[PDB]
Amino acid sequence: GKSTYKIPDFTPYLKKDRNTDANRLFSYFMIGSFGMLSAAGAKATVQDFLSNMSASADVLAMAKVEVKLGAIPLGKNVIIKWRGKPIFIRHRTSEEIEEANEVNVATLRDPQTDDERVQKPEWLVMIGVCTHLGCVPIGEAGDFGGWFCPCHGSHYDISGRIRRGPAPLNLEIPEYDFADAETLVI
Amino acid sequence: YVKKPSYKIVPHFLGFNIPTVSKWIPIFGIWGAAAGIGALFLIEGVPRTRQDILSKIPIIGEHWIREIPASDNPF
Amino acid sequence: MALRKKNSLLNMANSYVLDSPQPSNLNYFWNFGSLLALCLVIQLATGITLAMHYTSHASLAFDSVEHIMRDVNFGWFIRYAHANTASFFFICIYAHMGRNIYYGSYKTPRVLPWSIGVIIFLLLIITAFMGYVLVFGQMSLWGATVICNLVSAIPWLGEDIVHFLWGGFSVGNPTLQRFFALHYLMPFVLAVFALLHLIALHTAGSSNPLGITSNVDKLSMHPYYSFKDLITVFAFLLMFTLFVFFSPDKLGHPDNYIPANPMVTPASIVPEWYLLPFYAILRAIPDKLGGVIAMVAAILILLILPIVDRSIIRGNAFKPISKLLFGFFICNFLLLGVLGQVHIEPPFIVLGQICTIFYFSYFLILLPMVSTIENIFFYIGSL
Amino acid sequence: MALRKKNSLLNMANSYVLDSPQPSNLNYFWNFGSLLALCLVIQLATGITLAMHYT
Amino acid sequence: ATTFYNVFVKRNSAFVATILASAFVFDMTFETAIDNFWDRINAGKQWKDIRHKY
Amino acid sequence: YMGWWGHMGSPPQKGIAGYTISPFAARPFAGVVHAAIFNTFRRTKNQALFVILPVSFFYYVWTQASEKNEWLYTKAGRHELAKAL
Amino acid sequence: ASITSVVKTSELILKSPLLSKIVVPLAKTYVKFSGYRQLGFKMNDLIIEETPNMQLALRRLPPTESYDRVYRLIRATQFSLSHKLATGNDITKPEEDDHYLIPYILDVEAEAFEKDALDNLEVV
Amino acid sequence: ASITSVVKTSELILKSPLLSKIVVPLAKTYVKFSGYRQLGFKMNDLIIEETPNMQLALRRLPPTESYDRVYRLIRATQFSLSHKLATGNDITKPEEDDHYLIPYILDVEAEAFEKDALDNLEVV
Ligand code: HEM
Ligand code: HEM
Ligand code: HEM
Ligand SMILES: CCCCCC[C@H]1C(=O)O[C@H](C)[C@H](NC(=O)c2cccc(NC=O)c2O)C(=O)O[C@@H](C)[C@@H]1OC(=O)CC(C)C
Ligand SMILES: CCCCCC[C@H]1C(=O)O[C@H](C)[C@H](NC(=O)c2cccc(NC=O)c2O)C(=O)O[C@@H](C)[C@@H]1OC(=O)CC(C)C
Ligand SMILES: CCCCCCCCCCCCO[C@@H]1O[C@H](CO)[C@@H](O[C@H]2O[C@H](CO)[C@@H](O)[C@H](O)[C@H]2O)[C@H](O)[C@H]1O
Ligand SMILES: CCCCCCCCCCCCO[C@@H]1O[C@H](CO)[C@@H](O[C@H]2O[C@H](CO)[C@@H](O)[C@H](O)[C@H]2O)[C@H](O)[C@H]1O
Ligand SMILES: O=C1C(O)=C([C@H]2CC[C@@H](c3ccc(Cl)cc3)CC2)C(=O)c2ccccc21
Ligand code: FES
Repeated sequence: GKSTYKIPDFTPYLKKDRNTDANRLFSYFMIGSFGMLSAAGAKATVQDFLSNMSASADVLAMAKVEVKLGAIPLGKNVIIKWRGKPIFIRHRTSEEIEEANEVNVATLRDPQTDDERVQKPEWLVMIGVCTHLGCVPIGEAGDFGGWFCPCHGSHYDISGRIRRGPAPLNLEIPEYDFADAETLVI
Repeated sequence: YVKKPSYKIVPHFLGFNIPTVSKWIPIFGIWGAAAGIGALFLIEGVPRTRQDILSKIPIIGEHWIREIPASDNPF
Repeated sequence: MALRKKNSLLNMANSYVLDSPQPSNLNYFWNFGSLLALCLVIQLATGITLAMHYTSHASLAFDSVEHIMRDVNFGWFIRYAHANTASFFFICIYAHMGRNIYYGSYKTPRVLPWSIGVIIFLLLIITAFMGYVLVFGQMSLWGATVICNLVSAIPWLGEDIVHFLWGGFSVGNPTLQRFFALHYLMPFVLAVFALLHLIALHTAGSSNPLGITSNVDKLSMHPYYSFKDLITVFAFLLMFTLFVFFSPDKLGHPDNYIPANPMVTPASIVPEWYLLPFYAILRAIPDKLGGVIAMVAAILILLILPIVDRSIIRGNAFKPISKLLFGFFICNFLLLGVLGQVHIEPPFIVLGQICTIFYFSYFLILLPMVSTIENIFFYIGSL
Repeated sequence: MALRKKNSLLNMANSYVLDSPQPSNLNYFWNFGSLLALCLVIQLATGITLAMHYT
Repeated sequence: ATTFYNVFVKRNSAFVATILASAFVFDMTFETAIDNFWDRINAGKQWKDIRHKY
Repeated sequence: YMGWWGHMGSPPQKGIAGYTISPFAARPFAGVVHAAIFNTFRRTKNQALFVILPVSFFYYVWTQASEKNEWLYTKAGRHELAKAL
Repeated sequence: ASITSVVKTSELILKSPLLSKIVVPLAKTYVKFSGYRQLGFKMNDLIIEETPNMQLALRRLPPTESYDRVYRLIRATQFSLSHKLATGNDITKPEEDDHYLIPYILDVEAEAFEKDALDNLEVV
Repeated sequence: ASITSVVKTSELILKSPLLSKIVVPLAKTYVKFSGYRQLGFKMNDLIIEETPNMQLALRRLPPTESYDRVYRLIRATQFSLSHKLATGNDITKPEEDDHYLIPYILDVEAEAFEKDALDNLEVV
């Protein structure tokens, strides 16, 4: 009404324990719970929502591609589509296999011998996508006369091992089985 | 009698000095934990994160070892 | 008080395009900013128009672009205008960044518009690329593969991110439809950032070719620079017309008129003329992660010019040694461009590496050293 | 002077979402403006996402 | 109680770390708890409940 | 750092009288012939070395590299190419 | 970089007989080719001024020197936009290229760097 | 609409015996139900002030009246946000609901309307 030093009555609102740590802590428990549910909610929202961009159910459909081998002459490479990625199938000659078995495994970005790669020396089966950034190497070209990725100039071997250029790994080998000796499934 | 005040200038850079920064080292630690916890929490859904990180944790790790029975899996 | 000043909305326009006080001596290299604005407007107009005719589905995308060329009235114009302006956008943006580097526009107090600009430059690259992919010709599909595999460089999570960005195991329909969505979106984000870097610049005002303060002598943006910017608008449209109407395919790769075949990549892989410098950088480095880092770093390293230029003087008008260094840097960036489109063969492999080292050594070594020495030469030389 | 006031970009954000002086007695009907902003953000997020899938 | 405030709440770094770690725990336990609850209220209805016949 | 009309932030100016004439009163192309020839020659001459030096050097470098590359993929360049790979 | 840095380094060079013998002629040629004198500038007119420190130094200039600086910048801006060079009396002669500003900025920066140093003092 | 309009029209009504007999009682109940007095406002506190004319009128208020107006608006804003009504002495009693502002705005507008009229005078 008049004196400004008589603070208005605040007793209906004032907490007696206002200066305790228990008092602050309770309010922060509320703010923290709200932060915790916001964080759980955010994570759930972002996770579920962004998953729309992951491969849809219709895309996730597996191939099991079967290919003949009678067709394929010596000294040739085929390209079989499998899961949209190309599969290089080369019918390697005896002297090609020999050439592959030569390179000391020691000096190979990705050290592997042909024996590890093929399950049958006459059937180099690889996922024909370059391990650098993902082009498909042009076969028979190169400098190690296997495959050469034209995109950034990485050279693969007759084992499809990387020899020169940015590609870090050797051309991946799919899971393939010879059901017959004349047909493989991938 | 004292002829001159006795002091050195501590090395400093962009107005940070080692005394001050050393007091904040713990706090970066906690914020790094918060970033670690938070980042790992964000990618908990990523299958690789379960496979390689979360399923390896003792006791708790079994939360992330779930196999869909092959009877109910079209893929 | 004038309505243009009174009314809050008009006052914002006024402050940008009419009363904006500009230095009185900006030369023609200050015109790229408005050309980039014009490119951005052309791209939005032609782009939204192509979006009315283009089908994002991979089974139809390439054919919808042929339908645009062949059946839509003036479709040829709209398509070539969109494609060619994307090239002009990059000429203008390299010109604009060139201007900024030469005249020290990146120095205080303009580090913020510069740094926002570096992000606009990255967004333009991603926009233009995402737009390249929508044709779904041979180069389009392969470009998609490579850009979406740059995240494979990122260890562990990398491979999974790649699959997530493709929405598949390979670039296919899913990828093309999400590139369409984002290519439509990215330009509006880019226009926001373009606006923001102007708002950041509005605190300091434009730099000028002398690098001195212009606070002593300002000119209203209109009529002086409005009419000055028309000269380049018409000069730009003359060059635009020569490409769009007379040689619409000069700046294009033939291979993009082959529909995407995921089984072959063309033996002659050469990206857009404007990505060539960074592509040569990527080829130079023989490591996966290395190559990617270097290529991104070639853009991000522009962010450090504010630090590594130690000059007490803004820009190169008055620095003979810096101008020579800048000349060699620019020519090296053009050499990288050239090496981006030769075959990956001797001797250009080693040459590309030397040019890559020179590119980075400009920011890390030469600019800091030359700028230090010229400071001293100004002081000693004028005593 | 506070960064939020000094820096031109932050200062525009500041003027809208932080220091913006509002009347002290706005009731719940003043909340629709921000809900419309939230709807607009949801629509952009879900919309751009549907555009990634829609033909 | 002061101690609990001092450890987990006083430093914002610590408080945010605590909130995110709590969100982690909540997220994992809530998922599991609702899964079990959802299976109990829809018992015998869901594929997992009739799957055993096949 | 820059203000606006009225408070642009110029250090105080005194003693500069500026004079100009109306655009309608001036010939916009007065002395255009002189400028186009003599002034542009002056400005070009003064900047010539800053363009010529890097262009000529990188054109030389490109020329040498492109000539070597061409030569390596001839019959004569067989041996030098075999060493390079 | 700070003007202090530039000035101290220049003084190191001018001290060393060998260094000065090879650097002073280089720097004089550099300045001739720089060609700022052909727009009637003094070297110091070209120092970046959009900085707290420099704004403070420029406020410390005597009114005379300050007015003349404004004039030289206006005049140079006019030469620049006309694509002309100074002629006659407008060209800065080597004897007129005085470091009018260097003393002021060195004082400003001396204090600023002392302030930074003393903000980091440790009682022993 | 202008306050002048409202005031002149009100005076036409109060003049006419019939009109006042039927309108004054209506207007008094309208004001009771309006309920601005329950937030401690005088009628005049509710007049829109974001116009040139009203700003001028408010600047013309005597300091006392002006300070009291600020207080009533602050207090009413506080009632509003608390969703409480005035009680006791805060409720505006009919005798306190004085048109403190009407004389000032009528003078402002009188001049503004004379100005408009005289801007359109024709020498005969
Ligand atoms: C969409 C692309 C862009 C547009 C439309 C744009 C537009 C403009 C405009 C209109 C100006 C003011 C006038 C001018 O100086 O030309 C300007 C200035 C500037 N821009 Fe850009 N810009 C763009 C991209 C960039 C990029 C990529 C950078 C930096 C990497 C950049 C950095 C700057 C800087 C530093 C300035 C201040 C330069 C100065 O006036 O001294 N801009 N821009
Ligand atoms: C910076 C703005 C833009 C740039 C740099 C840009 C760049 C490009 C490029 C390089 C292409 C490849 C063109 C070709 O070779 O055919 C393209 C295609 C396309 N752009 Fe854009 N674009 C931009 C803005 C937009 C916008 C706003 C839209 C709105 C949808 C759009 C829609 C399209 C469409 C539909 C295509 C594919 C049809 C075609 O190839 O012509 N673009 N864009
Ligand atoms: C104000 C913002 C928006 C409003 C009010 C709005 C409204 C709607 C509505 C009513 C539909 C019909 C939905 C249905 O019944 O299925 C729809 C569909 C669609 N909207 Fe939006 N939308 C908005 C923003 C956007 C934006 C930014 C995009 C970006 C592309 C977008 C993309 C779509 C797409 C692709 C569809 C068709 C797919 C569908 O029906 O779900 N929308 N929108
Ligand atoms: C209509 C009001 C909306 C405000 C934004 C619109 C545009 C705007 O501000 O235009 C101005 C004309 C501006 N030029 C300059 O600053 C300028 C300054 C100095 C010298 C010259 N030239 C020299 O000889 C200039 O050209 C310009 O071209 O910048 C665009 C990019 C702006 O677009 C945006 O940021 C929004 C979006 C369209 C990118
Ligand atoms: C981030 C920098 C850009 C600035 C714009 C961002 C948004 C912005 O200004 O936020 C504010 C929070 C604003 N609300 C208010 O003014 C506000 C004022 C009084 C009371 C309440 N509520 C009462 O209880 C309010 O909520 C709001 O919701 O407006 C959005 C629409 C704005 O977005 C845009 O316009 C851009 C686009 C997303 C629509
Ligand atoms: C910056 C943010 C960090 C990156 C964000 C990560 C985006 C993608 C991460 C996870 C998305 C896919 O990850 C996957 O998410 C879906 C939900 O969406 C979960 O799926 C689980 O919950 C959903 C409902 O919630 C059920 O339909 C499903 O049967 C069940 O397995 C998977 O258990 C998880 O492995
Ligand atoms: C979501 C995309 C939107 C991006 C645009 C981002 C910002 C949103 C609006 C900015 C455009 C107008 O914002 C502009 O900023 C200035 C300076 O802060 C504001 O100015 C406001 O705050 C300043 C200081 O805080 C006061 O002196 C002034 O009285 C007040 O009007 C104005 O509101 C407006 O003229
Ligand atoms: O191998 C490549 C390749 O490397 C790029 C490159 C070059 C520019 C790169 C880039 C430059 C700068 C930034 Cl900030 C980001 C990416 C993007 C990838 C392509 O655009 C390309 C297009 C078509 C087929 C193959 C390719
Ligand atoms: S893409 Fe295979 S070499 Fe880089």
